[PDB]
Amino acid sequence: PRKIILDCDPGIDDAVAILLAYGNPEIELLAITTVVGNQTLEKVTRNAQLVADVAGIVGVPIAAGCCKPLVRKVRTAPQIHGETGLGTVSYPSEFKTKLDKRHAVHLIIELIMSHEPKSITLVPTGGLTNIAMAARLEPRIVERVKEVVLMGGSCCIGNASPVAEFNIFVDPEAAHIVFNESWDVTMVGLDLTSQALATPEVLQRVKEVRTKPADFILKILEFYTKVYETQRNTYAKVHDPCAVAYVIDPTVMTTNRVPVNIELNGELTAGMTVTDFRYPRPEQCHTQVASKLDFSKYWDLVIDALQRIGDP
Amino acid sequence: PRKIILDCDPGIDDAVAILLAYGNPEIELLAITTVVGNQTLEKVTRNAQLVADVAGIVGVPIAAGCCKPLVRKVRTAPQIHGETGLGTVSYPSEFKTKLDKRHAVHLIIELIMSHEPKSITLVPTGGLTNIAMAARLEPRIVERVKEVVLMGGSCCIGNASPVAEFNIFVDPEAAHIVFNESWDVTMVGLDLTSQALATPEVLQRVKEVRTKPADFILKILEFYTKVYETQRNTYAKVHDPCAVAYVIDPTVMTTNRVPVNIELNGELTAGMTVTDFRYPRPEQCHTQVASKLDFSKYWDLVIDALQRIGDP
Amino acid sequence: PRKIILDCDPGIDDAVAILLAYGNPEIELLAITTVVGNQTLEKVTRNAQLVADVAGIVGVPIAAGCCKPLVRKVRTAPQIHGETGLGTVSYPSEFKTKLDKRHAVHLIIELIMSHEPKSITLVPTGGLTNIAMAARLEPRIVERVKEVVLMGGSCCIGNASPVAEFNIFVDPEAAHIVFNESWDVTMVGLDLTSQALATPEVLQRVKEVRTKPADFILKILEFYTKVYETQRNTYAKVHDPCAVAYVIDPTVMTTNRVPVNIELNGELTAGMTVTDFRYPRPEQCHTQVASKLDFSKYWDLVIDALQRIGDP
Amino acid sequence: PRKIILDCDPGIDDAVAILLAYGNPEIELLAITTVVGNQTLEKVTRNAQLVADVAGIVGVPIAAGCCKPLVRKVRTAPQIHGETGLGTVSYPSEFKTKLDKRHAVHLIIELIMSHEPKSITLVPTGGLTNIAMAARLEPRIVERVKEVVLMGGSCCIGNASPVAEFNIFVDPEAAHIVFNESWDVTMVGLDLTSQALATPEVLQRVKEVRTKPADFILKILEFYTKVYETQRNTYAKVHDPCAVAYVIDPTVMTTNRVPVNIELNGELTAGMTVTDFRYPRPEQCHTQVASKLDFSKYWDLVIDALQRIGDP
Ligand SMILES: OC[C@H]1O[C@@H](O)[C@H](O)[C@@H]1O
Ligand SMILES: OC[C@H]1O[C@@H](O)[C@H](O)[C@@H]1O
Ligand SMILES: OC[C@H]1O[C@@H](O)[C@H](O)[C@@H]1O
Ligand SMILES: OC[C@H]1O[C@@H](O)[C@H](O)[C@@H]1O
Ligand SMILES: [Ca+2]
Ligand SMILES: [Ca+2]
Ligand SMILES: [Ca+2]
Ligand SMILES: [Ca+2]
Repeated sequence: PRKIILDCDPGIDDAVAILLAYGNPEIELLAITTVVGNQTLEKVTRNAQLVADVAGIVGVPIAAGCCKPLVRKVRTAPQIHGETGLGTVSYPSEFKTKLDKRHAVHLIIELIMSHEPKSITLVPTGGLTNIAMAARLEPRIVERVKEVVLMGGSCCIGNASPVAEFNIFVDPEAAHIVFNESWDVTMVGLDLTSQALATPEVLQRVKEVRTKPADFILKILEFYTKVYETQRNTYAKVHDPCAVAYVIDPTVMTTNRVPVNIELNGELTAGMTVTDFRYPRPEQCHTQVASKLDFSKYWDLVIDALQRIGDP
Repeated sequence: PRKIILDCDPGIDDAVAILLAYGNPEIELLAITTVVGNQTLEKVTRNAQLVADVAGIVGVPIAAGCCKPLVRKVRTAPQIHGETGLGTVSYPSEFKTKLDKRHAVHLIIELIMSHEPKSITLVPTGGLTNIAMAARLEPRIVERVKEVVLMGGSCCIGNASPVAEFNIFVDPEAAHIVFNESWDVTMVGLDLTSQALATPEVLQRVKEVRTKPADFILKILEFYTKVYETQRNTYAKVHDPCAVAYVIDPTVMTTNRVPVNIELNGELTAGMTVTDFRYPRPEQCHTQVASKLDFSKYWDLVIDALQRIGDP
Repeated sequence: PRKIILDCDPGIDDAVAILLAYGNPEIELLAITTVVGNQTLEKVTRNAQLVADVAGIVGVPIAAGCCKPLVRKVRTAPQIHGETGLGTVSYPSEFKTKLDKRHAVHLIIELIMSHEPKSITLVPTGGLTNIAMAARLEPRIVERVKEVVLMGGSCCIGNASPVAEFNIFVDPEAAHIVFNESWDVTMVGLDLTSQALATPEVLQRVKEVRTKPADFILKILEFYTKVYETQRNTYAKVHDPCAVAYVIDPTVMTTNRVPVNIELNGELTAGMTVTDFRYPRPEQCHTQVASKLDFSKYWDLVIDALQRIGDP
Repeated sequence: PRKIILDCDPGIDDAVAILLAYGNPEIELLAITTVVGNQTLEKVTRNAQLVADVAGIVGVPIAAGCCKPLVRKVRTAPQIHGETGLGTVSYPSEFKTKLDKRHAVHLIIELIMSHEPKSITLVPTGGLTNIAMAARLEPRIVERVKEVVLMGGSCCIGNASPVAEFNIFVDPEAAHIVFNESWDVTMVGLDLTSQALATPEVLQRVKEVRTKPADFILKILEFYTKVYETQRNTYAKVHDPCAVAYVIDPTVMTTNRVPVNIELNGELTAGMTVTDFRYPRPEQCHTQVASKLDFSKYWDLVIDALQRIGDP
């Protein structure tokens, strides 16, 4: 199995990504680390604990990371994930899954420096603040990581701005750090995740798993669906598990190696992932961008993970 | 017929656009105005005169405009259009078509203020310097123009930069002026013109027109083809007549009304046409962007214009 | 005498500059051209006509120029010059001084191309829009002008922003055009004009000229004084005649030749005149920046001009 | 005495600042932390060890921090501090002063969280990378610090660029983090430190201390002098001890409370400390900028520290 660290900001689709990573046997989930983004750090961390309580995730540390972007002001997304960050779910008075005492940045560094070289894939699905901080605090992690597979970016059409995707937009400086390090980066951007639609058939399949964790996922996906239908005129785009799915089986999506850099100073374009598709593409390009999704394979992976989790 | 002013920087595809505008009976070509861009102003103006000499264009003033962009340094494209701006053609010792004494900006203003309101379409196919200058020198032209239909811009993939198209890139400030005036603007960008391919069948049809102007077009298109095949790994994209074709018959391409603005200060993205496709689109949007080309109709229009010009 | 074109946006200190240029025998005032800035173009043009009516200026064309900056939105300064642009003065039902039929940009070009080379100094005391437009529409004026002496800019402390001075701030693109042309430019910036204080002794000297034009100047300077005392905690800074004064007698101020460029894209610094005082200064630098004012000589020039105008 | 952490990049004037902090009895020097800047991190850290060996500094941890700026590329200053970072001094085969095992960022956080609140002043005299990293990794340090007194910035004239000072220029993002946190910041910028001249009388006083550490300081100051005389046409500006001197005795310099922010995106002005001196100044402004130096008091403090260190 592939060892990963899942760095996230749950977040309704982050929650699905946690359960895909936990339920799929090709993934060894070493840690869930949280970052400010969809909601404040306090809220997304509580949300990660709720997901772990729901699915019975034991032995996987949950560590809270950065509560602010590197440079820019905090921006949250309650219009998409709700004031709580998980729609209309309710919370227990106390969580079974306790928080790790280590800052996420410290846990990321410790895991990378103590595991064998080239064995851990970083899977960020929120802003890149923790990843950037870790890379600058312990530069030896950059060559030691297997690769980075992140949900974020967009070649053309944004969501947080006309041209920028939310995870990059909320911390462009951190994204610039990650994309300009020498490690291999796979950008699973909106071009790809716009295809990860929670169609009625998908929601029906989740309902038919017939477990409490699947009921939980269906509940938050039904909230997420109403927001996307109302605010965006589409079915809900379940972005973040696409990054975990690539690690499970890269044939779940096509990719193209192209140069990618992060715009920091544009008036209209700050937070854009600027991609260069012009001919010729440079050789030994360390960045690749995802393009076409195997829709059936993707949702089969999500459903299979929910089936394997069962009713803990 | 629709009256137009064709503002251009010939330029191999500009030359095709001149002949489409001249040969098609739905266009009343009022003037050919030139601007620095593909080559220096002196060269592109001589090239416009050569095209007029080749096709026997009489009674249409050719006026030279701005020799520098508004703010940024002159950038030419000899790697695409040759050191002369028209590939390997030869020039007569003297042109039959003489240059108008008026600066292009003055001719544009004079034509718009003397013709009936809402009767003239501006068709820019180079940098937007002359159009911007005219709008600022005589602001009354903005409401008097029928509309602006320009070749330029790109929603996603650029040519002059990863994300910017040449005509916008060479004078972003002038583009910002044009796109932020109240007149209707149709942006016939690279998304559209990347489909205007000079395939072998197209070049064969040009050869079979069997006229000296068609031979001229075939010659410059064969140069243009070798440059695109070598530098870009595609057939040649014959961009500029797409803007004239829209004026002839808007059903030759689909369009979408979306907000468009011009990035001026990005490190990576200066010169980008930033388009906002997010839902919901604003009402009464004064900009629209072209999307899908009717390939057969487009090339039929070009071939028909060459047939109608005949051998003058 | 030195021929000048005074390009301005009256504007209380512009009005003083008009009368200094008109009254001083070392200046041959060829034209008053107006630009949007302190107020709308309509208002500052009416204000120029009022100044000409008050002082009996005959045979000097007043031509209205650009009503918008090149790229950025119109910004006016009614908090400094009043809703009318001249404080609380009243206007006649009809002006004696009629407006020239030519756009200011056309008049500037015509004057420069018809007078002997190197004989006319351009003296801008508003935004640089007209000057930039003229330079781009007829590039031959750049080498034909004697030099440009402008009121604008600041090495350190701004007024319109922390670091930018108003005339540059309201059209940074036009300033960038002017400062990057090859002509000699003298920047009479806030470092200098902050010393041009209308102290009680100065206002007393204006009162003692005992003419109707001096009464007019005293009236607008008393408004200007109340605004500066209230909003800025200083006496009024009478900036614009400093540029005319340099043309009369360059020993009225010290200058330093240093590179100067215009910031266009900074979030905080757009509109800054970026000056490079670091050692070593380049040779044959075409820009110089004013530093120390001969306070007594400056106000003696203003008072002498008012005395020479007398009561027309 | 005032507890400080001296964060620095020795650096010839940093070396003087270390000895002022060590020798003056009003300072309790808790740590010397190093950052990339004047030279690579490896070199400036070795240089800090050499200074500690020369002056016999025991019981003060030296901890190496960040080897790269947050976002931008490494920039060093061998033209000012030499290829080694300390001019032409020689190095022992082994240092007596050993390096702390903790990263500087970890040591800064540990010291602030373990000492009483509001007892430690941070004194950065290099790029602000470590300070910014510490503030983001443990946000509780921001309210716990007494204040930040840094050498960096400039109101008007820069050194690394026309308008930017080196320490801000080499990591503008880190500076933006520091200046936009709620802690009190005193900016001891070039306006102030340009007055800290190593005149012949100053160098003579250093020579007359007649100790090996003073000989060391004289040697590096003589190199520093030759660089400033040759490259800058001034005596050497000994910047960094000015920040320590303010902590010893704030009356050694005047200050003004004014808003200060950091320009990140300007083409010409990135790295500028943008100061707002316009009237009125906001109340309870958390930033102040140094202005006039008590030259005699400043150099008396430096000489007295060298005398107190003696010959260890
Ligand atoms: O732009 C998509 C990203 O933004 C969030 O709303 C989602 O969790 C996802 O990571
Ligand atoms: O980017 C396409 C544009 O650039 C030029 O090379 C062509 O003439 C066309 O107008
Ligand atoms: O910044 C000074 C400039 O701004 C205007 O208010 C004055 O007329 C002057 O030209
Ligand atoms: O700009 C002055 C700063 O730059 C360095 O050269 C000095 O050590 C000082 O900290
Ligand atoms: Ca997420
Ligand atoms: Ca063209
Ligand atoms: Ca003015
Ligand atoms: Ca230093």
